[PDB]
Amino acid sequence: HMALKRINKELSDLARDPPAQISAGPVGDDMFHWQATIMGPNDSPYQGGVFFLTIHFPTDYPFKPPKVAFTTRIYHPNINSNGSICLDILRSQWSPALTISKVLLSIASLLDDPNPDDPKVPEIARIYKTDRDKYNRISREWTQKYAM
Amino acid sequence: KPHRYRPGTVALREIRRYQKSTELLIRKLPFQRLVREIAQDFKTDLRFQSSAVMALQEACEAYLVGLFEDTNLCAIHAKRVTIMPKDIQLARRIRGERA
Amino acid sequence: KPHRYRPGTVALREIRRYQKSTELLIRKLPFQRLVREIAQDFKTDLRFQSSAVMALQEACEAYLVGLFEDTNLCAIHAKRVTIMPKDIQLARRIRGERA
Amino acid sequence: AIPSLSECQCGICMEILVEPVTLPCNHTLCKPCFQSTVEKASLCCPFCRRRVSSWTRYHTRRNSLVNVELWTIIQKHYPRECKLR
Amino acid sequence: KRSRKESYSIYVYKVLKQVHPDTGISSKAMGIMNSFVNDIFERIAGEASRLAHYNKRSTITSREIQTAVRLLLPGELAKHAVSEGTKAVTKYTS
Amino acid sequence: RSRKESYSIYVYKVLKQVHPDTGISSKAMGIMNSFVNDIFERIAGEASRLAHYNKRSTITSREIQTAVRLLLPGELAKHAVSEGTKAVTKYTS
Amino acid sequence: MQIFVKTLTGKTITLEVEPSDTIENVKAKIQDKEGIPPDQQRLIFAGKQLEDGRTLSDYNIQKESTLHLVLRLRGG
Amino acid sequence: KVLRDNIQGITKPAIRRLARRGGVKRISGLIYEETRGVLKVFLENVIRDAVTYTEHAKRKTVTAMDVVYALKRQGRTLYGFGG
Amino acid sequence: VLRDNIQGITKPAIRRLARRGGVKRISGLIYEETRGVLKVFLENVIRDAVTYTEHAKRKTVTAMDVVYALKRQGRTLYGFGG
Amino acid sequence: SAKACTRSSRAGLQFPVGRVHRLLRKGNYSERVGAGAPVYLAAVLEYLTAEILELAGNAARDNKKTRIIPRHLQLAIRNDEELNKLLGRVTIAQGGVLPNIQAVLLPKK
Amino acid sequence: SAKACTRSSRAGLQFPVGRVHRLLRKGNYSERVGAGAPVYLAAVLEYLTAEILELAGNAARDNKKTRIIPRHLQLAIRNDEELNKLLGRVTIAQGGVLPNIQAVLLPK
DNA sequence: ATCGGATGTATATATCTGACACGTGCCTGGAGACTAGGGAGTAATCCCCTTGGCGGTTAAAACGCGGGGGACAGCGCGTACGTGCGTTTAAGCGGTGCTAGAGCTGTCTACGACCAATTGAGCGGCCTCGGCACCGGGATTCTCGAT
DNA sequence: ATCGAGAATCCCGGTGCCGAGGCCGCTCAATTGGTCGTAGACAGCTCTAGCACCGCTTAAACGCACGTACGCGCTGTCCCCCGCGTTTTAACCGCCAAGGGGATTACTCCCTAGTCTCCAGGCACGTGTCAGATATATACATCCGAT
Ligand SMILES: [Zn+2]
Ligand SMILES: [Zn+2]
Repeated sequence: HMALKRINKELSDLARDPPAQISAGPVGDDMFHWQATIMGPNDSPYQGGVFFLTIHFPTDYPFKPPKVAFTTRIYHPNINSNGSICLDILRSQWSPALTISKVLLSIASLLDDPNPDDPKVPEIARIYKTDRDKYNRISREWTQKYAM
Repeated sequence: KPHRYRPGTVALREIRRYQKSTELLIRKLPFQRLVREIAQDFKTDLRFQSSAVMALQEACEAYLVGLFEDTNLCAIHAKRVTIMPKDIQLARRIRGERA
Repeated sequence: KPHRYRPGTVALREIRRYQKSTELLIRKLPFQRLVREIAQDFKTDLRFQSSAVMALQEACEAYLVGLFEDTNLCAIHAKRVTIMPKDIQLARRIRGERA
Repeated sequence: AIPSLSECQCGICMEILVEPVTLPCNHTLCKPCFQSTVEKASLCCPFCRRRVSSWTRYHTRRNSLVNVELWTIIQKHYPRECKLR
Repeated sequence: KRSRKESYSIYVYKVLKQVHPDTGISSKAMGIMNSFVNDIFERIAGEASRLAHYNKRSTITSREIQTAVRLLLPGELAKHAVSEGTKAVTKYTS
Repeated sequence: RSRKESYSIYVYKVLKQVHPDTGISSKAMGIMNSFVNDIFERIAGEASRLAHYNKRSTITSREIQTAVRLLLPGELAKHAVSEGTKAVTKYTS
Repeated sequence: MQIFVKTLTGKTITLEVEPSDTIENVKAKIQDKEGIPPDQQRLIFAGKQLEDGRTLSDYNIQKESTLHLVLRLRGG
Repeated sequence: KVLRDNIQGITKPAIRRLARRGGVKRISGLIYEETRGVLKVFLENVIRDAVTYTEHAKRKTVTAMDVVYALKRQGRTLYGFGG
Repeated sequence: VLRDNIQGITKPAIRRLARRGGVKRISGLIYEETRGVLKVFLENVIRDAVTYTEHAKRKTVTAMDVVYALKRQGRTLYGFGG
Repeated sequence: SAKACTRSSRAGLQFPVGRVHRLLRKGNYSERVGAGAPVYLAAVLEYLTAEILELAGNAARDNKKTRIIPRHLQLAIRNDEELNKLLGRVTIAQGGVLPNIQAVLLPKK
Repeated sequence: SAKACTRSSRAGLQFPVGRVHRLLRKGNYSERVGAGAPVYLAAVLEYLTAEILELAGNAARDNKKTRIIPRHLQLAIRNDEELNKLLGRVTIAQGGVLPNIQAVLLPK
């Protein structure tokens, strides 16, 4: 119903104005399933890394938040091993007016600098906040071992 | 030639008679119909046990009797004998029901 | 030649002033002494926390304010502007405090 | 009072409003979105992000939500969108 | 050091920040909020307990809490509170 | 069928003990049942509250005594406390 | 010697360990070979957890010993 | 099978009898409408809670227990019907 | 031992209470009735407060006891605990 | 006592004690229930019931009847002072009201 | 919702679900407590607190102050009809009364 | 000041019926014996804060006086309500018939209680800086006697 | 109808203080993970009581006509709270000082919940009978016009 039309305007607006360094598209014929690709930001130790995200839209959109999952493995303080994403927008700050482009750019920003207020995993949290070099080269070796 | 009482004697006779008695003072059928109407306003297709209707009638009668006692006291306070709607309003306002 | 306000035109000013403030209106030591007297009448050799005395003052002041509001309402109902004791007992009886 | 067609449309639906209501935050959008949000969303304006439950309680019990002036303008300006909806 | 005493200070402060982003609360009003929350919680829990004991049950299911809210609160607040509670529980389960 | 309990026979016993002549009708018996249940609920609730107030997890006799003092008016409370103390003293030995 | 670690899904991974090896290095090797975070793994052997500062010989792990892998996931 | 305007069933002599039991001697002409309004309000208040009770228990017939419990909640305990 | 402290509730205090309550003119006999009703109310509250204190085998009437007695009487109070 | 008879007989009461104990335990009033509370509660209940029954019987005898109908109970409750205060907010079915008329309404001389 | 996280965030509330659940379980209310009760209770409490606090803040802003004091709470509670009906028997400490003077007493 | 209807209320006697008191079968809840462990009583110790007091200083109470507005009593009126009677209306009582739904019974499946480890949310303690209390000055607006 | 003098109240700006919000360290309870005895959801059956209808009363409701008594308004009288100025008094703030008792911890012990087993107290049901409601016929208390 209305969710189909809303997602149609979403595809039209993202196609006419493609986001920089992030591009999404329909993984299959079913309209709710999506595949997106993101490139590692320049001001990050994620250089040379391309990441794929799968997106599921609930029946009521944007009246309920959508779901996103990491196809690949990325070493981030706010990301689980299996691919979960911990952002206050996805579960606490979701609003119908909010759109799909800015959640992707917010994920990119989080990849640029993580948020240590609500650590998904404490181990990586104090790896990040105890010393910079630790996190830097471990995230490096992670992005060469998996992304490349 | 006909014998008619002074206005205010048979009223006192009624006061004395009714206070001694204890039967219900409202007809059963109209009250039952009113209760059914008020109930069907909220939810449709209700069935009422007889005890429920009797209890509701008892509660309504007791409440009205108490309110009338308080209204009479207010009216006598205002140096009158007749009860008036403003007296009922004042009694309810003091009791805190209307708020 | 001297300037004097008409009777009753400064009472309204007091009403406007006191309904705007929030502080207590009964002096602390007399009320504390009265509370201690009543308590020692009940049971001797007692000690009171200051918060208990403050709570007692707040409750007593609120109760008296409400009672005086209802008394003024009754006095107005009797076509008067002065509150008399009979208003106080009428309001108390209607509220159910003495019956 | 906007003659423009595009600005009139609902910020969420992307078509012409049906029986609109005006929020205290001076935001205008169609009622079904408000019903859906109050049942499921955070009961706050998506942009303003300040609770409006107290205003909704005051306006709802007397059905003050309906706005006649904004009602008349939308069909007198754009009838066919109302008819197709 | 004195013993710990639980209170609803942090949660009420968070809700206040959510409503008004730049307004603080005094200590006395803070205590008044704490007492009000405790009073309403006691009222709802007691009503739910009596209502669940009336039907020869043993568990305080969310149905009992919903009915207790619908009984205690006035006309509009009851409807809004029921809507909020149902939305919260539906979000929680899924 | 199912069994429903009541305080009917005990009230009748008390009536025979006090007035060995007068009988009691059905509706008066129901009224006495309701009164007994209401008083029981009031006293039990007050005792439970007092027990919870001092972080106590049990209801001893003194909680019941304090609840009786709190609830009933003066003379009734004094007589009830005397009767309860007598019953407890006689029962314990 | 060589040991086996059985995951929660029943998968068994072979590990090349020595009694004198350090726990952190072994966990890093497990992370490299599998992707599971080093310290997020919980190793169960005869009902006793494994400490980072302890050695393999302290808990008496012999050859062809089977350990249990536990995942500790928080958040979401 | 709906019902209409049955508040007129509380006749003028009925309200007069209730007032006489109350202990009034003279009754004004406008008392009856006020009494009818007050009675309707009180009945609505009690019936709402009774219907809530009977709806929670997944039933379809209000009983004496529901009305008694509603009255007890409202602050007017009623004896003579169980509970 | 103390006696005759009810006079501490002076006439201006009752006058101020009436002024807050919304009273324009006060008769001369109000004060005695006000003192009587205040004494009755205070006795009623203090009885329950002292009973609560004596039950817990204490000797000081904390504010918690007073607020609890007020809640029992039907005059719930917020601010001092509970 | 002898600890050989029934609990109600042992305590010298007429109201049941075991039933009161079960009601206290299953009534969700406390996690634990002492062994002396039900005796006290039964004693208080019996005393109050005895007083009301005595007053109702006296009222019935003064009316020349051998059965306590609800009217006699209502008269006994209202006429008494403390019992009226205890049950101020209680409505007795078919209880009527106390007879009284304000002095002003009485006929003039 | 996805499991393996704090309960208060799964429902999107700010009041503590776990504390309410413990209070229900050990509060001598019933033998067993369902798993859906504490979430509902916490949501209701949060809604009521937000409703009070919004009006309190509005009154404080209207009174030129930026800190909520009990007088603002009294004003907010008594000015609203529904909340006044709910808190009919409750006295707020140091709140005063609403400004109201009878029409008859006003000068002619 | 009573007198004589005239009405209504209370009192004495037969009567007959349905509700109350009592006996019966029995079964489910109450009672008796044994165990275990946690909740409560009790001893010893800390330091919080509550009672007591003293000096000043000043806001609040006590007192008295002129008087003006309000409480209270008396009188007139005309309109609304009580009282009674003939007439129309539907409550009440009995009897019948239909069935929706309360109430009970048997299965078993999923929701919730208990138990152990563990660690992060929340609580106690400290600190500092800005909002509010307060003071002094001026501008604004009710108020009343005199026109 | 108003002009004007006098007094209370609001606006504004500057100065100072303390408590409210944020930060840091830490102890305990909330979360996860698993297991297990049972609460109640559901389907099926039973039969009670609620709903609907009909007929015949006969008590209660209705509308009308008349009289009268009382609610209300007007007038007057007087007296008692009110507003204001002066004097007496203790409330209140700040300070110091002691020790009573609330609050805490550790130890022990005994009270009660749980379990099993057995048995009689109280409940559903059925039956006999007299307490009281009803009808009929007098004795008396009380009301009302008028002496
Ligand atoms: Zn829309
Ligand atoms: Zn907005």
